[PDB]
Amino acid sequence: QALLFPLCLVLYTFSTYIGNMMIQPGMLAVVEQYQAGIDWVPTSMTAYLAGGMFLQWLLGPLSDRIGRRPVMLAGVVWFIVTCLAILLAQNIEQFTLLRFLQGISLCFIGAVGYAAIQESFEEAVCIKITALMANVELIAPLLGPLVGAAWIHVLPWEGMFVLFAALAAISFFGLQRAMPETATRIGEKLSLKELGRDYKLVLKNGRFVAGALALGFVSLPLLAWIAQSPIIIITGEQLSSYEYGLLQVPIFGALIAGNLLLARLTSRRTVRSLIIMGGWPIMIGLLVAAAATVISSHAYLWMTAGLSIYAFGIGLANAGLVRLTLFASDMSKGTVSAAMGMLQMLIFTVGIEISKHAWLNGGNGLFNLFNLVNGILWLSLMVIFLK
Ligand SMILES: C[C@H](CCC(=O)O)[C@H]1CC[C@H]2[C@@H]3CC[C@@H]4C[C@H](O)CC[C@]4(C)[C@H]3C[C@H](O)[C@]12C
Ligand SMILES: [Pr+3]
Repeated sequence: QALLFPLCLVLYTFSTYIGNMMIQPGMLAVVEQYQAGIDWVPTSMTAYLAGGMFLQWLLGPLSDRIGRRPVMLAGVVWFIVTCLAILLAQNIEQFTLLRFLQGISLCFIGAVGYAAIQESFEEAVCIKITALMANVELIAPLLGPLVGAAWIHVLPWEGMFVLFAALAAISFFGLQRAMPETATRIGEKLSLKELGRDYKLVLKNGRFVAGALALGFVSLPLLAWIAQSPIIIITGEQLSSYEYGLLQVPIFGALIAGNLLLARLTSRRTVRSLIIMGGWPIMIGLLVAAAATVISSHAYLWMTAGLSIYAFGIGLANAGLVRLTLFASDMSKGTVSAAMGMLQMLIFTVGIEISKHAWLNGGNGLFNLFNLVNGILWLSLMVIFLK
């Protein structure tokens, strides 16, 4: 009867992902209008990222302290505002500022949004909702740059920011009068000292952190492409919106097929085995991605095909290693998730930044090498983590 409330959060999750996944393809348009350089294409994703790990930590224990409903809305409100208040910045120096504050609307999905379902809805109820909100994080980056390439053709870029402010409103007016709250730390002290100390505790966990990083490092060459897959292909390799949007699928359609097997071979194998099971393709992915652009700088096909191996493997291994890293520290779910959030993004954010220049002054070589760097890193934190 009240299954309309999860779907509203489902929608809010949907919008925030495409809000980044339809934007990176049509960032060129926005660069060739605001005028700075194609080096500011990925640096969209980057400031969108670096917002998420601002109050990531503080929003969880915060949505606890003063209700879940008014903080969640301060986020849905905070999204639609900067979804239309960025259309009136018009310069690239402060497009960042409004892109960045659109990235803080990311803490709200997990640290309070996800937490509202873990509080109210019960186990088997929560399962199908999370099985849903894991496909949102899979379909909205899969098909988002495909609508984001059929949107810049029939309309301008601006049509997106209206469509998101509106879809976040279809959810927001569905949450205006249909959002019950379950925060139990009402009327509690402004205890800020306790967080840093207790996050430092999970920070002390040389099995968890080294395992939290290795989640970052592994899933980065995935995000470093997404942020640069436009100006790698459109301007870099000089291909159209149908040809570049064609290369998004062999990658993604390989990640989906690695999340097909995972949930199927979750049974016949151990979690411990799956990470090493899905690790060989990842190793062979970034092995052959950059073992392509060796002498042949511009055989993007074999790079994208190499990011189809690597991508299949992220479906399986990376997803497994999530849990074990949660349970690598026998501590609170809220503190660990936030701690591995704020660690994965710092790998993502500043990982791309280096990943950017990796592409400039080197081209395609250096970039893919500063990919296999990360497969090396993750692997090098697997010889630690299991054996
Ligand atoms: C739980 C956070 C939400 C907090 C945040 O905004 O970062 C989300 C955001 C990004 C998510 C990850 C994206 C990459 C991965 C894709 C895999 O095929 C399935 C597991 C992974 C590892 C995901 C697991 C998890 O669902 C994450 C870490
Ligand atoms: Pr505590």
